[PDB]
Amino acid sequence: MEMKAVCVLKGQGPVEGTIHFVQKGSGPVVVSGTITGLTKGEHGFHVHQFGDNTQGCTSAGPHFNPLSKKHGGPKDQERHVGDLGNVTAGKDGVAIVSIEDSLIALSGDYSIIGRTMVVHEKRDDLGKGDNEESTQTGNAGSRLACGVIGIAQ
Amino acid sequence: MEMKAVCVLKGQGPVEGTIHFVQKGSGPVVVSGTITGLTKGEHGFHVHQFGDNTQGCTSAGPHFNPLSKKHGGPKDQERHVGDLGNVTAGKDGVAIVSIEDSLIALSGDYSIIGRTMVVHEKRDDLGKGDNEESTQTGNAGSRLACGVIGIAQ
Amino acid sequence: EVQLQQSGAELVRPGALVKLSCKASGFNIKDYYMYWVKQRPEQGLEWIGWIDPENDNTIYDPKFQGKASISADTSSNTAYLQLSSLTSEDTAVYYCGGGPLYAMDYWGQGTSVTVCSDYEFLKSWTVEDIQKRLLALDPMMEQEIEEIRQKYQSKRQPILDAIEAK
Amino acid sequence: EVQLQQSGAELVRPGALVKLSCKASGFNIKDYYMYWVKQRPEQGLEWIGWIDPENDNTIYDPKFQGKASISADTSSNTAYLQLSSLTSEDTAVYYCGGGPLYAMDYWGQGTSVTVCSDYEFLWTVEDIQKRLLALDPMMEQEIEEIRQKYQSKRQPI
Amino acid sequence: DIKMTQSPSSMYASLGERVTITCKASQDIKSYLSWYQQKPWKSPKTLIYYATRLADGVPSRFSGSGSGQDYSLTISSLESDDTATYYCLQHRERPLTVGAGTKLELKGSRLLALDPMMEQEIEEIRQKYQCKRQPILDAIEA
Amino acid sequence: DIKMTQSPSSMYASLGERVTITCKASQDIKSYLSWYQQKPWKSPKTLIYYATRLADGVPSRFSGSGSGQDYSLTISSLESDDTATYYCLQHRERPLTVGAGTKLELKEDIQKRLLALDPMMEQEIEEIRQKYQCKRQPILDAIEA
Ligand SMILES: [Cu+2]
Ligand SMILES: [Cu+2]
Ligand SMILES: [Zn+2]
Ligand SMILES: [Zn+2]
Repeated sequence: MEMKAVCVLKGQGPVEGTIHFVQKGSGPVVVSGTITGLTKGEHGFHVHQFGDNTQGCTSAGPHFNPLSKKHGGPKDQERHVGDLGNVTAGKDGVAIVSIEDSLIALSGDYSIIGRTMVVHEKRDDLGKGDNEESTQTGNAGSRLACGVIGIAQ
Repeated sequence: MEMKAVCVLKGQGPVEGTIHFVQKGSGPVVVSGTITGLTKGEHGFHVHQFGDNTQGCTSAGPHFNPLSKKHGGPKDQERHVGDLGNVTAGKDGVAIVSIEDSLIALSGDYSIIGRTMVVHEKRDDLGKGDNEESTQTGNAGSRLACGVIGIAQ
Repeated sequence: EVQLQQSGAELVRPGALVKLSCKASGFNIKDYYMYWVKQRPEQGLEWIGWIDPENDNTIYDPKFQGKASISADTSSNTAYLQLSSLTSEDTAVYYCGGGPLYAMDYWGQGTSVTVCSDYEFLKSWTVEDIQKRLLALDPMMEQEIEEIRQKYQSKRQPILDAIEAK
Repeated sequence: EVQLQQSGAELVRPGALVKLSCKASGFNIKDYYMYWVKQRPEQGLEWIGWIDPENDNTIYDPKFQGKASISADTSSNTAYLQLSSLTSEDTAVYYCGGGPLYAMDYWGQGTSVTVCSDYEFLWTVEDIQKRLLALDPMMEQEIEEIRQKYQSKRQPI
Repeated sequence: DIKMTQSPSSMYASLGERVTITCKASQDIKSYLSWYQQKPWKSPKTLIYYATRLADGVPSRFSGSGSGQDYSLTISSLESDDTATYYCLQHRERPLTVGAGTKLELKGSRLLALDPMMEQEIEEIRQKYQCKRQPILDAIEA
Repeated sequence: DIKMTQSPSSMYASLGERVTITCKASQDIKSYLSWYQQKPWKSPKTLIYYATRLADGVPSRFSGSGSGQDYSLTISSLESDDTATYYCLQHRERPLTVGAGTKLELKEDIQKRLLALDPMMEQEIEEIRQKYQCKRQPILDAIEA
């Protein structure tokens, strides 16, 4: 029944955090956890394609997108598979992650196992921007921390 | 077609290294790369079960072993799936990794994607020891560095 | 347009209690933390503590836990610092600031506190003697002030010459 | 139980060349690096350089590259350090050691090198040779001070 | 308790020059580090937070970098306005602690700003002498 | 060039006491760091390598720790034998560089103490001999003129 995964965020800067993934049957993937050292506000949160950490977070590559769609928010139909929108940090610099999603998975063709979670400098505009960039990255800006997604207990 | 993976070793001590995995068709897995900051001699090198990095290398758990066998060398029949034997460091403290293996894989039930590579303090005795421990860990000793195995471009 | 208005200068007897204030305009203090910072004369900044006005939770440096007490009134949008058992060690400039946990977005202009310790010496003298000691002070103080005036007159002098040049 | 035997004390004129040696017994120097380390009097260690005897490749500290020259003979299992254009700066104890790149497993007992000016005084030949003879009693006297010093240290023990 | 240590303790530099203060923590503070600037007789001002992020309304000539235990503030092209004392603060662990400051003054080649400075210095002297009167006047009223 | 910096520069301590020298690098040396001990009138000896690994035949009271830029050697229970100068060396980058040393002093057995004296005395005499050899040197040059 139950697949579990885990992800430890790391970067050059002050950002840290552990993300947990649970998925029962082929129900939704429940993402949870905590991210620290953020500035107050919204921060783009996406599964990128590669779990390649050889060159920091740059080597993770673009948003995980097997259906060759354009970038969007989590509720859009036109979205990347990885596009999980925004996490929200308070005045304490902390974000509590709580996300449920159906397009991502912990097995099969849409598995995120062995790929990278990335939290971003700015807010993800959900693809509703005034430029080319918005339908690629959502103008979330630079990558503060990332981690490969591993199999958990 | 051709599956690729990568692993960045990290620890509190001096050990560092990048490991590369390639697998064409359902041929063997070619492991390659370089590990630095080792003492001269042989060092146990195993795929552990979980890519859980929350508590350093301890949270990786035991050797990846789905068939509930006992520990052995890479050429044994009675071995864990993760058991890749020993890497060898010179007087420069460096090991060049070069390994071909058929029991591990980058897909299917014997996939290592999303699990942890670990390099050890001592030599792996390949299960030929005079104690309990040998048929579990091969008396390889403590874990100097580890990393989750991610999908590479 | 954000501003932090701090209370005015204080001058108190040893052992006195004193209560400094910080009136914020331009932001709701509930959305921030209100910090207090001490700076002794010719020295660096020491952080005293902060309050989260949203729940009145306060963290302090243990060095000051007992002497210092931080509080906020969310209605008047004002933060407070209360120093008790004051000694000469406490003569300093106290700055209030507001910000997230990771930065100070806004700083006050600062409140000087000065704390005065000889009376036992003087108590059994004659009235003639206390009043001679008192009169000695005026020439001394006027002399020290005149040093400062001429110091600043010499600093003006070049600038004023440059103004008549242009 | 390994040993590094170093050459004996040297005492030379300014500008002299000197060549120190380090004979290893108990390990094959091919399996290691042979390091050299200088220690001036009343001071700390300076690392001079090392050689990989397996290929005669040498790293040096730039401070010494040119004055110092490191070599090994893998057959006689011996390492060498050669100091040229010697000055007072060079008066020091030179230690040889062997180890991987990350440790010194073995250290030598060390070789002292000492580098030594008078013309205005050069008088008659009778006078120079009286000054020369005066030195022997003076030195023997100074040695006897040291002997009695150490005799008083033995006495309690 | 984390000891943050700055250097140099003071320094001089000419206009246009490039300046680099450092701050060194006695343990890893994971870039939880803020830089404050304090001009003479003015309140501190926030330059940089989280090691490298500029605050609002800060000239871009100011930049910050570093990680682990070692950090630095860099003014790229020094204007005359920038003469001040600079302070580093860590908020990784409590209590929050601060460097002792680097004082920065000009080398080589704005009149009313002297008046507040002078009045401030005089007021120090007045309150100094008022605290000396205080005991004597208490003794008189007995 | 990496500057390795030790403190204290010297220190004094009673038997049984617990001692901690430190060594601080001007940049991250990823635990490529060795501790050497040098007793009076003796050749250096390797205590610790790769920051925390004891060498062979080193008493276990010796321990090493640290990472990044900051490291420390700790003697848990100080015996009298341990009076020495201690040195840290980094080999992360070339050239290899060394602390200036921390000198550490106190505030079958009779015959080991007795044998220690002979090398010490012979060393002091040899200083005197070479001292007087350097005094002869000029005079002998003047005689051949
Ligand atoms: Cu992203
Ligand atoms: Cu293992
Ligand atoms: Zn996307
Ligand atoms: Zn095994």
